Amino acid sequence: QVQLQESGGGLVQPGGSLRLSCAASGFTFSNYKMNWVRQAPGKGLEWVSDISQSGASISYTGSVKGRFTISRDNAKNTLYLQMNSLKPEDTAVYYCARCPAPFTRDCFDVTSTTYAYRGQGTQVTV
Amino acid sequence: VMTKEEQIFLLHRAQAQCEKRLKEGRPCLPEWDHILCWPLGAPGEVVAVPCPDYIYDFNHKGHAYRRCDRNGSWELVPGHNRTWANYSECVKFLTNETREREVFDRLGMIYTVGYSVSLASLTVAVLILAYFRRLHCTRNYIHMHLFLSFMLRAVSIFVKDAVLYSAGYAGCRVAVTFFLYFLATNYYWILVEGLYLHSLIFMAFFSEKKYLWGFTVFGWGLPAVFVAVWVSVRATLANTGCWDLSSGNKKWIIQVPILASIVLNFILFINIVRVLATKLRETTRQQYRKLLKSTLVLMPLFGVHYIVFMATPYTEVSGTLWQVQMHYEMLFNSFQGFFVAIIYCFCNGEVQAEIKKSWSRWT
Amino acid sequence: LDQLRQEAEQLKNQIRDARKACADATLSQITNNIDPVGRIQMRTRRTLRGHLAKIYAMHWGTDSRLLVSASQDGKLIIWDSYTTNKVHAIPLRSSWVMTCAYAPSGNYVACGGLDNICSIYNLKTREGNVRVSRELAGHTGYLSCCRFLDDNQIVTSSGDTTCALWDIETGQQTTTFTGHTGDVMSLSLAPDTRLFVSGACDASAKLWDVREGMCRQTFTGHESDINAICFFPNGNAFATGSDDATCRLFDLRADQELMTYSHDNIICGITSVSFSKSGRLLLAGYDDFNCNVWDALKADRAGVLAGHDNRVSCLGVTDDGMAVATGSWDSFLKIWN
Amino acid sequence: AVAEIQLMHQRAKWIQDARRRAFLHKLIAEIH
Amino acid sequence: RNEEKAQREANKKIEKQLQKDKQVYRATHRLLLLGAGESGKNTIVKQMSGIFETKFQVDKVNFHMFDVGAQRDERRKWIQCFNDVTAIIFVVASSQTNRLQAALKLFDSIWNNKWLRDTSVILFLNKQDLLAEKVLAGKSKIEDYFPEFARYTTPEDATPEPGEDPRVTRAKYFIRDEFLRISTASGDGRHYCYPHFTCAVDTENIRRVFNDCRDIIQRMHLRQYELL
Amino acid sequence: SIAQARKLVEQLKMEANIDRIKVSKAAADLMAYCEAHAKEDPLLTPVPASENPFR
Repeated sequence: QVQLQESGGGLVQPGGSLRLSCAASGFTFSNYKMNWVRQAPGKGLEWVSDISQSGASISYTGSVKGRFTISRDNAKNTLYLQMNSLKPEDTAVYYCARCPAPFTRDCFDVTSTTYAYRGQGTQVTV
Repeated sequence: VMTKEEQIFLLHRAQAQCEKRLKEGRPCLPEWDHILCWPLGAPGEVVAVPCPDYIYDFNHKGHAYRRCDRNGSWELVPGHNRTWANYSECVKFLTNETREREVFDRLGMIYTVGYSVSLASLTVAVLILAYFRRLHCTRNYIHMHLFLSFMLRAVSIFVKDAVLYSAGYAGCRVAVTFFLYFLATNYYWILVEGLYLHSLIFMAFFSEKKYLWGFTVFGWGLPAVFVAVWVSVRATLANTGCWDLSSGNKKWIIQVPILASIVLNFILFINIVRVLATKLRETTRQQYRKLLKSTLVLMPLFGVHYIVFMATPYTEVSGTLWQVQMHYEMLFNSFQGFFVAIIYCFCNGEVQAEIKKSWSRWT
Repeated sequence: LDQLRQEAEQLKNQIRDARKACADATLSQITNNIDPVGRIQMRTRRTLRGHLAKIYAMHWGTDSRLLVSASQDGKLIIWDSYTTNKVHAIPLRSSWVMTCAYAPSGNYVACGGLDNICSIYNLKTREGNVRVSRELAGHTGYLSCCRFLDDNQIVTSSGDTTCALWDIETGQQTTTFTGHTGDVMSLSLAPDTRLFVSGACDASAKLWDVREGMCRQTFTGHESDINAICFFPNGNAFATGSDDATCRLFDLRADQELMTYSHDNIICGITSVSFSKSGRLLLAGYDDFNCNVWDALKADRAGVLAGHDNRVSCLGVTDDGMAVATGSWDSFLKIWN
Repeated sequence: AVAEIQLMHQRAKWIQDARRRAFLHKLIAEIH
Repeated sequence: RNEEKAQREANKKIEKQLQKDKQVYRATHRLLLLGAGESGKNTIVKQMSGIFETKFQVDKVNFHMFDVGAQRDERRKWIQCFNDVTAIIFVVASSQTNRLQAALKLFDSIWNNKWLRDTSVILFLNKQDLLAEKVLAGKSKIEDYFPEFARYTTPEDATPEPGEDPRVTRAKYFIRDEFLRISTASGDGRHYCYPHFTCAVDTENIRRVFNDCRDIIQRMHLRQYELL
Repeated sequence: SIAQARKLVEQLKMEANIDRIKVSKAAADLMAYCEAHAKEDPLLTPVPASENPFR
């Protein structure tokens, strides 16, 4: 069963630092492009960042460019978001969202309301 | 052309005139020698007569010489009854001229090799196109018709060579007519390919039913139409010997519509390249390289090289312009079918994929 | 909600442990004694031409002679596969047909898709041509599959993550099956038509008992969206094809994956699966335009039904097992023997 | 002009001329 | 043989009907219409079931648009139905915390989808007037959703609209350059992107599609001739 | 969301309450079915063209 467990989120003072860790299980982590998305209070699921299968390709949403660094440890089957310079508007539930199909550059539907290959989310309050 | 048979008529006319003249210290009596009529010879002196005008090849400004004795009898060659003669002045324009025969043989050989290579490549190409049902498409249907037109042109030129250069009966005339008709079909199918691509581009969305049958008719029947018109006019006004020999402006009846195709095709060809650049402009040195490659692969289908020597009139064969024209054309036209087979069948990515998958499955 | 999440996690661990205890070995480790089938040199015997767009679906007849095929040009065409003759041609109100079914009695066909509507067309009309006999509306997601249980009772699966069992005469949903979180892409009726397995885009295949409408089991193990599902002919097992480029045979009575059919060079998603009549061969249509016949017991690829010019979108094995029919996005349905 | 049709009209306007000139050469050789 | 004769008669009638239908099918261009609800997609639908078919025509050319409503936002499956459409009209909701970035991700997914990799995408930046109103009032604050917009400059090839503020032109061409950054990256000429600047009530919306459709068709023909 | 979680928990409890047989029994049943029905499967073993309707 495809499971994505986020951890490490918690209360952080504004301008602080934090590290969200996504433990993946039930699938070959290396074959899948990975994403971080966030549900802000009262807003839809905004997409934060994505990283390719091998980690060679990385992209961020504008609001976190340079602030956050996404990374993936294929050996440990895990994903990381190192979060820095956190402003209060970063308070959200962070979901570690897997792309649906392996080996594919497209990453359809990770921001959908009830996407399946998405983690339970970890709260980050700033 | 003043043929030898007609010359024979002029020779007999001159002989009859000389005989009439004959019937009309001692001078030689006038005589006829199947070449010239000689007047009363001077006793013991050489008599010179200007070269005959009725001979098409003699230098009319020269003078042939005969020798008369003092007894009134023309000098005979020693050891023979042959009458002494000297026509070396009239033969100035004459020459064995083996170089012109060599040029016509070289042209024949080069376009024979080119058309044979084209025929082989196009047989392979058309077998590939017809065998694979994936390839069956209006583009490939017109390609198969074009390939068949090239086949017919090549094989009919071979038939013309065998029947005609190895006899003014219907066997020669039908071969010449087949040559002309199949050549016209090849030119008009080049034009039909140009028109079809121009319709796929400019005619924003294409109605296949209204044009595909129309294109096939334009590519096969119309070359039959004006070739039949030329045949009718030839049998009406000339109907002479092999129809190898041109009959004046009647030849245009086939030349004008074929050339009229090339112009139109050229008008299309650049008008398509102008589009290609535009497309490449809408998607640099790389874009110019791609445009150049597309133009290079597009010339053989459109027969652009024809426009190099369309406007040349029937020039004299002993000329540098005629020689370069014939060499260039007997090369490029003969290899045009081979180029089309290589580019649009052998180099076609769809056909390459078809061949690869078929070979893999067969193995 | 946190208490329910914790309880669900504990139940998931318990189910995983139960499955692990029941499975210390896979299918291959038990089937060492079965004879390998070797290379299946299956070949095309008929090619059904006439579809304009990508056949998205096809279904055989119970007579194993007539077959219905659905093209997304908006055509439901019945082919006499023996004589390649088209038996009926049915234009569709919605051109985007993603599924078609042929009634076991043969009197009716069904088709549906992005219109959400399961249109039941009658074949044996008194008028002499096929009319829109019934429309089953009520799905709010695209209709991905539909299968007749009989002339009056039909089970359908939709993109709304729900399946629906309809009484055709009244047009009302006899039963609603819910529990999938992803787009339900296909379903397969059991031979007794009492159970049916539906795979969704949540990488989980759920087995339902039709009479009461509860999800009996939720077999998991697939990594991505399940696009194809079919019962093993005994009805006590089924198979699924997924976008993870792996097919998986699941036992109904073992509640877990029985075997996985995959190869390293296969990095394309299975789009269609169907067992042979004996179940020894699992035919799976792949996106790489090829179909692979997997020896379902040794899990090795028994053969390749290459020949399709585009994505294989559908497969169907005749009820008598004589011939396979594979449709594809190339607009062509190849019959294989 | 059309290259192949001209080369045919020229190989024929010629072979004729060369054949009548061969006849003329025969006449000269027999007489002169 | 009598049954075979009757079957062949029915089959020939069906085949002639299908040949008749093929002429209509080829003459009509299926177009997908995609985008979020706030993108103004329904407004363009009005200007021109789980799918809303719209048959319209430009210069006697039939287009068959399919506005995909009443479908779940998980697009990854039914989107595959639209690989053979002439074009995907992707309407973006420029002016979800960051709706524009969601549109960019969706466009990227469409562009790099293995089935839509041969499907052209027309792109409509629908909210040009509202984007102008929000940028000039400072309410859009696109610069924080996109820090690179704090260094972006209006390109030399850009043609400002008559009376358009330079900030509006800079914003719209930044959006276009973001989408073209997505499209040109691994584009490979197999399919083409056609960004456009449009309003909700623009009557040009059909022509900008139709011309692009024509262009797409033309380019497809060239791809069939290996000219591109 | 509370109702959805409740339904998921109920479904998981129902799935946990089902009986499961040993997977070796599953393999035995499937191989028995295949060995019993192989001869009536022309797909695995092609019947002669007289029997095959696609001759």
